Amino acid sequence: LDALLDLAARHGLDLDGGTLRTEEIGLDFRVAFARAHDGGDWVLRLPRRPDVLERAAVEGRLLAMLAPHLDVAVPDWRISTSELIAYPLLPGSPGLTVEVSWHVDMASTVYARSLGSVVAQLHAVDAEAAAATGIEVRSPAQVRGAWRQDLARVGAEFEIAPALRERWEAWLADDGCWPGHSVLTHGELYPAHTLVEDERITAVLDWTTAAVGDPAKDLMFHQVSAPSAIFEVALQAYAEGGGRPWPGLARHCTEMFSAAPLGYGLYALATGEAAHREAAAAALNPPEER
Ligand SMILES: [Cl-]
Repeated sequence: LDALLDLAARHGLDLDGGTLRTEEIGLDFRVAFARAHDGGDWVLRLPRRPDVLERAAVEGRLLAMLAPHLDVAVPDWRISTSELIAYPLLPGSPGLTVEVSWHVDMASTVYARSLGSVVAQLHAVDAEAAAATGIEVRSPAQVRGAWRQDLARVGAEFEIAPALRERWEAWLADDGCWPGHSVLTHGELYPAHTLVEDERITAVLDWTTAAVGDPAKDLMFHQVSAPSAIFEVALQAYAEGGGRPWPGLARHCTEMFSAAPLGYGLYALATGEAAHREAAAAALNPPEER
């Protein structure tokens, strides 16, 4: 426990012991919240394994370019080592906690107007400069072919219900759903990474999943959660800020969300734990309703 403060002190950040709090449940990083002697709030990301350092390396280079381009705050890494990532605690409360406690209702026009503005600014940023950070880059042809390749990989290792496959086969063949341009995307945009103050976004956490690809990636969860008119509030703010949404985008987000079992299937293959393919096989092949 006190080794954390020696670890923090070794990197020139003397924190108060009594104010230190742990958030141990995290997979990649064990997260700690602290107050310094100066009064500043600090977030400690302690890498659990060496595997997490590569995406943390790409993230730091992506955050260094990103801060000037967004109105909302983004983690300002001031310490990035093999032992600790430390940035000042960003303002705002999360829109989501995990039991399951929400802090912003998805039917809020204020949050929808905020999301569409943040996403539009993120997507407006030059992709070639974003690519130099080392993130994944996929053209509009490659984002669509990726799902084609993902379906083949999962369908080769898991039995898949025809009701689900046929829906995704129909989703992959419908030209109207698919984007014609690629942008810089957050990759996992949902309220748990959206810090809010009076239902307005003030900072965006966690950019490990950032990549150049489908613009609908960062709008999907809102499309799936919010009422139809509320999602067009976000789309209106998205368009007025430079976003270029296509008519079949809302359907595309719903179809993409129904393909989450494909994501669980790819995860269980890289992970290998039998419980993680227990749930993937159950998602890709649901039993009979009784
Ligand atoms: Cl180092």
